[PDB]
Amino acid sequence: DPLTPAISDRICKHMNEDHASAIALYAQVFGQQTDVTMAQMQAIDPTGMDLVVESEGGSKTIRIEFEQPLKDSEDAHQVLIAMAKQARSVGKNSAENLYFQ
Amino acid sequence: DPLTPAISDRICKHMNEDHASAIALYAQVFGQQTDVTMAQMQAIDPTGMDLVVESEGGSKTIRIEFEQPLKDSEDAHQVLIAMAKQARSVGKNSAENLYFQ
Amino acid sequence: DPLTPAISDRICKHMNEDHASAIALYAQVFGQQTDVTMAQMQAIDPTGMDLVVESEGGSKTIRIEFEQPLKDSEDAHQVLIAMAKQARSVGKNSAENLYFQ
Amino acid sequence: DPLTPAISDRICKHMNEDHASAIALYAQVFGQQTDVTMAQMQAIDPTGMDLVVESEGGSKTIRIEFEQPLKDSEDAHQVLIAMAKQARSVGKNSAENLYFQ
Ligand SMILES: [Zn+2]
Ligand SMILES: [Zn+2]
Ligand SMILES: [Zn+2]
Ligand SMILES: [Zn+2]
Repeated sequence: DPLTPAISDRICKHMNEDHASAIALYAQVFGQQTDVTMAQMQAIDPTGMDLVVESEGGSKTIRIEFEQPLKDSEDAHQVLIAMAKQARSVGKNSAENLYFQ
Repeated sequence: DPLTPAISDRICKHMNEDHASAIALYAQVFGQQTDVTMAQMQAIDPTGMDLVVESEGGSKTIRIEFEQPLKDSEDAHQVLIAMAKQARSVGKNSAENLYFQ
Repeated sequence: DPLTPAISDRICKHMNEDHASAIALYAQVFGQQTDVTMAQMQAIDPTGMDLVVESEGGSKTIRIEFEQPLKDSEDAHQVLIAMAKQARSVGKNSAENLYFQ
Repeated sequence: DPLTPAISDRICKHMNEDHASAIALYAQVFGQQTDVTMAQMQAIDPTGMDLVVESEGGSKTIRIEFEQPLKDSEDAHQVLIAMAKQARSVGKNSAENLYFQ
């Protein structure tokens, strides 16, 4: 059930390998990062995730706190996939809301 | 001043008697050990240290490898103290790097 | 002793967090990639290491085979640190031995 | 058909009879198990499959979570075969671009 640091290590590796676009998208939307070229997960725990975010001339580490705490490892992948969808939707709505002085 | 079995014993005794919180921190942070009941140094050598950890009634030996070989015995205490500061400081974000879903 | 998949993951995670510039360097010199923005270790085993390299173009996986197989897991770090030195020291002699046609 | 425990029983049974080398391959690659004697599927459900893995020493149960939940309208025999291919394929990407120190 609970999220051992070894399962965090495995979740992060899986997401870095097979969902690098979802992580850039987390960093862009929840991370409010701009000209994000790439992003990797470094840790996940029940309250949030550590992302390393590369811009066109440097890198930083950000934290994204979850609205809901992560109960069980067995859910983490379905929740991260749902956050990637939610992030798609919120990025779409924001990009639409451009006004000019 | 090469590190010997004798010196190792004494370093371990000192850290166990006087720096018990530091060893738990090592096990928790570097060793990724969760719900840890006891942690003690068993041995130290130039390249690393061996820890015995009780998590759930059961015990294992974990090894933490140093980023750098210890030059000599006289460096051990100052490296272990610094390593306890280093461990207290993993996770920590600039603040400007904290966001929310 | 034996380099396990679990230890591979730990070495790669360490190298990606503490030595990212070293891995970019491996991709550059050992991996003859010239355009390299960044690079992550994906796996390490006794005979070599697997890298994801990002060029402006995009991403690719490469493998670098060690000259001598890793004797064990505890040798990995000192071998990687030495390879980073090997790698930084390729543009050497030529520096003082410039001649003109 | 949707995955009832009676359906799991027949899928596992066939895999365990006709595809034991695939089940061992799941456990070695996906499951990161080494020195595996053999391995059996004990159960499969929309989100993953439970394997029993035996090593020289003893046995252990692992779970492998599917990228996509199974939709029943998609077969599983064919899906597990795809997973068998994808497992042999892991590493092959990187080992195609082999370099030497
Ligand atoms: Zn002291
Ligand atoms: Zn290091
Ligand atoms: Zn079949
Ligand atoms: Zn996935």
